Amino acid sequence: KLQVEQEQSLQNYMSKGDWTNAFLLAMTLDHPMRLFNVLKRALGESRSRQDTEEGKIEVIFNEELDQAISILNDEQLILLMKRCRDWNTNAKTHTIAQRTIRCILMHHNIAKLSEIPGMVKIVDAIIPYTQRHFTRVDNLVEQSYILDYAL
Amino acid sequence: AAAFGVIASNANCVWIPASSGNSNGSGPGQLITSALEDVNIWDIKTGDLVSKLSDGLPPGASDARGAKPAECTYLEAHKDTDLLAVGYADGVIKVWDLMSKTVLLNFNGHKAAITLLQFDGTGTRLISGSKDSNIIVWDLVGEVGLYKLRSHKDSITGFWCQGEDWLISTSKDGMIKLWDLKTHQCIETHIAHTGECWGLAVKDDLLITTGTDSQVKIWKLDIENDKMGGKLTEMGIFEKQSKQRGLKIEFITNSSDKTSFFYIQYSSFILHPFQTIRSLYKIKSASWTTVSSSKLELVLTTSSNTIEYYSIPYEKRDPTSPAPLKTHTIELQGQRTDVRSIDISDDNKLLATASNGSLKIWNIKTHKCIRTFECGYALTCKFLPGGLLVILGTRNGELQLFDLASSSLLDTIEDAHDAAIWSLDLTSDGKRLVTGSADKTVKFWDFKVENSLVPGTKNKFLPVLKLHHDTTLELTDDILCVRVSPDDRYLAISLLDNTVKVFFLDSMKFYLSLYGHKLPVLSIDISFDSKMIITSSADKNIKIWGLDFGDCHKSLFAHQDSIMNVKFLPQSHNFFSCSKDAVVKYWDGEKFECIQKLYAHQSEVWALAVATDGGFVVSSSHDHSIRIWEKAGERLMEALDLGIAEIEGLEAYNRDMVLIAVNKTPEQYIMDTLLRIRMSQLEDALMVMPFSYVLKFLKFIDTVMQNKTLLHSHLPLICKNLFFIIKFNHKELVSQKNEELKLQINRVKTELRSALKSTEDDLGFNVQGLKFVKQQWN
Repeated sequence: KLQVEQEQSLQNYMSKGDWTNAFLLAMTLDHPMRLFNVLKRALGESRSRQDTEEGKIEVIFNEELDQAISILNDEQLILLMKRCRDWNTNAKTHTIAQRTIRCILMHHNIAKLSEIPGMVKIVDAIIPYTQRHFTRVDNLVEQSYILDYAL
Repeated sequence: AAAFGVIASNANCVWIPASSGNSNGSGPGQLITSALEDVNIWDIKTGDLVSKLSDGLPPGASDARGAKPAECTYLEAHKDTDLLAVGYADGVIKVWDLMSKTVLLNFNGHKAAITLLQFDGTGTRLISGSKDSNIIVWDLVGEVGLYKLRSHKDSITGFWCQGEDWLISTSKDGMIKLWDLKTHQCIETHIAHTGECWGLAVKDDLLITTGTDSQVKIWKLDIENDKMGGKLTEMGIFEKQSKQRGLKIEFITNSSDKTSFFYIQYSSFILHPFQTIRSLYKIKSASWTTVSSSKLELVLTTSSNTIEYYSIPYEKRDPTSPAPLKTHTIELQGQRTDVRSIDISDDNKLLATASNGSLKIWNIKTHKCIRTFECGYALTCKFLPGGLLVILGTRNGELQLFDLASSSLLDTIEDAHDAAIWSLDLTSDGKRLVTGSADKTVKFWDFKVENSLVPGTKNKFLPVLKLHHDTTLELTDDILCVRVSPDDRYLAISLLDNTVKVFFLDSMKFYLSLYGHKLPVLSIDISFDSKMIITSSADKNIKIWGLDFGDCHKSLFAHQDSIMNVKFLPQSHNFFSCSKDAVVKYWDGEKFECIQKLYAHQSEVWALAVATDGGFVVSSSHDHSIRIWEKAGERLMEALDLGIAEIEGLEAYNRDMVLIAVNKTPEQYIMDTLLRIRMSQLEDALMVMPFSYVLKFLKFIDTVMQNKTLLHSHLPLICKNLFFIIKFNHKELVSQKNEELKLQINRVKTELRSALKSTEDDLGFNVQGLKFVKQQWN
């Protein structure tokens, strides 16, 4: 009821600081667009330094969120995962939608722990999009060697 | 033809009633300024007319005022009483001089009426939240660029704490929000209602809120994760507003339960006796309570169209309240309510406006004497020619006789009706009375002095006219208005069967009807040339008629709501139309044209008469007052010359001992303008640009690939551009030397192939990571 509204004031306030409780709080609530914003500012900058599982490290720790993915439940797994289905559609954003996916298979077993809902439409749906994004970045990579390779 | 009147703001009007007080302002302390339909300066302990700021002629301007009509929302004074400031019913705030009545500035930016307007403790900031769901800060310069807080959906109520920081807000949206002053963000919103925050007051550290819930909720100032201290319940109905004591040892509360009560050990209860009172609180639910600046009394803004004086039971103050006093109004609000009917005399010096319980005497703007016998609002008024007597008709079926000398009724005209008197008028000398009566008959009345046996001062009813049983489908028998031929040949009278019937001076013969009206009529009149007659009806249609029937001259259909009164000029040249939509309409009688439209009546006009003088206009309204009248590649080259022009400036910083593109660095400019141009034919913009564009170009690439900015451009854009600029021109067709650009490109492309190979490996594990669970879900 009312604590949902003041809880949304907590979600508006939490974006100034850390992103973990903002991530879980906006994850269990509405709306997923601001959830896309905090994942954008978190996973947005290109960085490839020391150990993570989805790339959540900065000057302030965001690999705590790596444990918060570990603590997440199945209905939030399917609720986030259909947002990955929605975010795999358009170009130039799908990379963000890649990052959590490589996370979750590291933090749950192969069974997608025991009691599992229906997501065969999902795990069917994500394969052609990523298969399609395979070849484009392959062409940028193999054409990127050509500017070096001449001289 | 020349009609009288002007488009100026004032024509010696008496339109300001000094009534309907909602708020009030404490100015010099001894004087208290009253928010009304003007700014009326009062004394706080006498209640007399010190000064009234209204429309007129300030020195140095024309069509300027002291205050306006269309009721003032808040009045307040400057902290050194050196500024005047009124928020009105419009979206514009006016600041007037305190001493003179000139104007300083007009503040606009509100689309609705101002519901919150006050100064600060510094005074240099003005604050005004309005009914358009935002609060706007202001400056004496006119600085709108400071703040604009909009997070609400209704009108706004509460505000400042004098720390010059850390504001709070209470609004009528069902929300009470918290804010920081520097960079506004809703850190916390408190919600302890479901309706409307009526009145707001902080005591010293306790903020209380009043609402429809009829409860007083208390609150702490230095608050976070809302602090609650308890709820006072059940005032009896919803509280309207309240006030803290200026000495801050009590707290007075007000409601629409007509009871004011103060807390005292102030405390969380009421712990002082209240049977000391002798001058009981109020007749009407009041709007705002102020402790008086003399520290003994009370000022109460009632909804009974006046504000008043009282006290609060305590030993420092008067332990009872005194009788309420009012200012010297012009005796237009000293008498009680709305005017239904006005009348003029022959000497043009008797203006009389009747009411629920009063009849007043005016010459032009000076009042002589009141006369009160009205047991109702007077539907009609009629003088005696000569100004000796006046005949009145109330909502009782009762006609009253008043003399002009004093308030004493000479004769109560004999109660001979079962329905009220709507209309009445007299002949040329004044010896025949025809009246409005739903007794299905038309009543003539005698008139003379009483020195005989037939009273003409009590109008003995000898003659009888009745033939009213004509059959229609609307209603058989009711009259609306009556009208006497000034040449005395006939009588015209209105009916409810959409007709008018004309019968001559003696008994019934049928001159003429008029019928065809979709709605019944309110006003019919005869001119002095006596060939035509006007008619006005509630179908928004005024018709002129001669003698014809079924041949419409012109259906003058020009209004939006039903009419009130349409009359000729008293010398047969002009006719005017006042209606329910508060606008006066001047119309030339010889043509169907209009000469002047008068919109200065923000109040609904009910009745209106114009004298035989031909120099003024008298109006009755709902404020009961009278208004008297008379390149793309150049964006790239300019961009690169700018960004390299700054990078070389920052390069020789101190080892060697432009405000805007836009960012903390110009290079965030440079890539984003690449995203600004469109996806098609930007290659034409690239192939324009020479080798100097290339030399100044690659440095931004190494800048953003050392800066690891993927947040404002993307590797498909960078490869999509660089792969074109390498194929146009060139590396060994612009120079041939083993230079810093040549080894610069080597680290650039290594950065790109590594950073893109990372995403390649992540996707290349992601897909086959997804397949193998579908291998098992067989």
